[PDB]
Amino acid sequence: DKPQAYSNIIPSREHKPVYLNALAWLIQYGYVTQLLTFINIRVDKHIKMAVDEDLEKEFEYDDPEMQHDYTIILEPERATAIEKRWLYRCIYGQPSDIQILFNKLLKYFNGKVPMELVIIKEEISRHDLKKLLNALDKYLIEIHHW
Amino acid sequence: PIYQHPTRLTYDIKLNPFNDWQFSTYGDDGTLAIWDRRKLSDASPLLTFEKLVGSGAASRKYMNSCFRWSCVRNNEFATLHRGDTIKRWRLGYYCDSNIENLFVSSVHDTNTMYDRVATFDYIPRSNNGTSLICMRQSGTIYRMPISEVCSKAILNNRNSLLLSNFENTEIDEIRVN
Amino acid sequence: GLIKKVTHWSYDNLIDYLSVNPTRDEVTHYKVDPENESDESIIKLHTVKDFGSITCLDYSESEIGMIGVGEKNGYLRIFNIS
Amino acid sequence: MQPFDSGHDDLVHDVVYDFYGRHVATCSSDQHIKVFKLDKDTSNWELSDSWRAHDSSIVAIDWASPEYGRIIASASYDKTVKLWEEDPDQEECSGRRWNKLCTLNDSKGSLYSVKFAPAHLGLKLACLGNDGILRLYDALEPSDLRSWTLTSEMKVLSIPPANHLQSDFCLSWCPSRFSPEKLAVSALEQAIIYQRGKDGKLHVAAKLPGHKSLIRSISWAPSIGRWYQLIATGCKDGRIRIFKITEKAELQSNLQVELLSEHDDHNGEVWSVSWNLTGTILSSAGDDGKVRLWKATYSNEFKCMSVITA
Repeated sequence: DKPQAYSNIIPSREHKPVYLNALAWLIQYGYVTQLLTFINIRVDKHIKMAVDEDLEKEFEYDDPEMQHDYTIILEPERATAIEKRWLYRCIYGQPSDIQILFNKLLKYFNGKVPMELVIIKEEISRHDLKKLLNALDKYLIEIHHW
Repeated sequence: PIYQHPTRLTYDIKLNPFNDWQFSTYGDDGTLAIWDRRKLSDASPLLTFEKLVGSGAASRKYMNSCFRWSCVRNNEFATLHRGDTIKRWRLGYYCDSNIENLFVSSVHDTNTMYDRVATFDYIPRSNNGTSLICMRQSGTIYRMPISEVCSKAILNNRNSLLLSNFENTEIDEIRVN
Repeated sequence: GLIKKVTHWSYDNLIDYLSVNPTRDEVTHYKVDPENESDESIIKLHTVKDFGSITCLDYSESEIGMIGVGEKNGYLRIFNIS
Repeated sequence: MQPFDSGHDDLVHDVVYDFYGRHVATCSSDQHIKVFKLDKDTSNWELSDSWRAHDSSIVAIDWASPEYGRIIASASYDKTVKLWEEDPDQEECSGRRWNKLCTLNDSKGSLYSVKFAPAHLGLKLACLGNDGILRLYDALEPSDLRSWTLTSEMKVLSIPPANHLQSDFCLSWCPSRFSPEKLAVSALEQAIIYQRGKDGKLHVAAKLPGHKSLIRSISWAPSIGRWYQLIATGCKDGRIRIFKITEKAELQSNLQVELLSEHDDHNGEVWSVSWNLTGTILSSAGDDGKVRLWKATYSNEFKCMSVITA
């Protein structure tokens, strides 16, 4: 099936330590690896038009919705002024906790750092990360490999 | 059906709010046409404007209405051109004697406050005023006024200036005292 | 993008407006005060999302709030806002 | 800028003063003519009479000379010119204060401008509509002013303008009794000065050049005694062209046209241009919402002055 969490194979909590021992046996023999989550940041035409409107603050007869002008910002750390405006307009209406978690995790959104290491290093939880994945779906590229 | 008039200008029927007999369609090439239902019932269009509105009516399903009838006064309509200017076409009429034959009397051009406007609509105000709520290509909605342009500034033998507007009824006077 | 002026819904001097985003996804109900030229006169009331691709829109004059929204997939949605 | 509400239900098109300056007549798209008077005691514009005139939007009205009575002509889009004489034995604000005189049905086109001739040429009249035909009507019968006979019928345009294209036509007489009869006639983008020749027929005398777009208004400056005639022109461009006309086959005297000045201050379309009594103040209205007054200082070149926004 589609690769889900390991807890969906364990029937009960009494079987949990022996199933984790089975998982350790599988990993120690090279049978089973981990499927890590990698995140890259993507910007569509609406964010670009909003950034152009903000820049102006300081075809046309039709509106096709299947002709997006997308763009993938490969390394958001070394982004330019317009691209950092694209990143900071990706978070516009989100609450303050999402703003803080986006600010603390912006430099790791390059498609190379697995999110398990981001969870360990940045002392965040999985519910916060799944909140940020659900609240930002069309802007975040999801990359899954070992 | 009461009548079936064959024409290729059959897109975006808009009834005139001041006269139900007059409606207005356009076509795939952008040819706007103001019609009369009595002429079709009995059959030419009452007016026709070659390449006035956007094209691709048959190919594209998601089209911005760049033409609105005037809900502030009769014999007027506004068109959106290139997302920058709005042309308020004022029409004149004459009856060859009940059906009024239309012709274009004056066109007034108003520059938009912001560019890249896709669609717009009227906001009626008091004293026959006009404001235009406009939606940009990025989805931003803003409000823009229509300026009071003086139509006639006649002087006098007493050096008195009389000003007439293109929008409202009242007449301004600058006396000499 | 569609802007549709709505009459016979407000008993006050305000004029109701209906809007569709250029991506054809949401229906926003507005209320524009006619006598104030500021950008804050356009009051956002409610936004009804979860539309596929809106091809047409119409409203009912007699009953306040009743808005029909058509779609390219084939489903007409009749709903209420006010 | 004290405003007074005229009371029309639609767009007021043409407002004209009379000779004495104490009466204004306003025509509008509500098919009504309203005559207002200025009381010497109240010092406010009060309505004298309002009556329905035409079956379409009245777009041009003009007063006659006061030595011929109280006559108001009226041009509308229903291809008619109606003449209105005032009988003073009627009540004000009743609709019967101004009596109809004639209907000039000769025009096969919606008329745009009507101007009465100067009083030394008789009780003449001018017409110009969307058919390119300039028509002159004379009141040759002195007993009744109801038989206005067509005298001259020119052809300014070769073909009438199309149904969907906008057009503008303006007229301006020469108010000088010491010069031959002239008539500044504006086509779509052509400005023509006519003359009455020795054969009794109008002839093309001079053409004002330039005018890259539609001409909205033509105003001849009043002949105060200077040796040069001045014509002001408002165009669909931002140009206020002032022409200096100096006068010296089958014409009484030839005449030359020199473009004195050309101003782009309006950044729009100069909708109306008008002169003073002495031809010293030029009032121009444009799409910038501004009414500009113009005067000639230190030379013949016209310079701007007070700008009135609306």
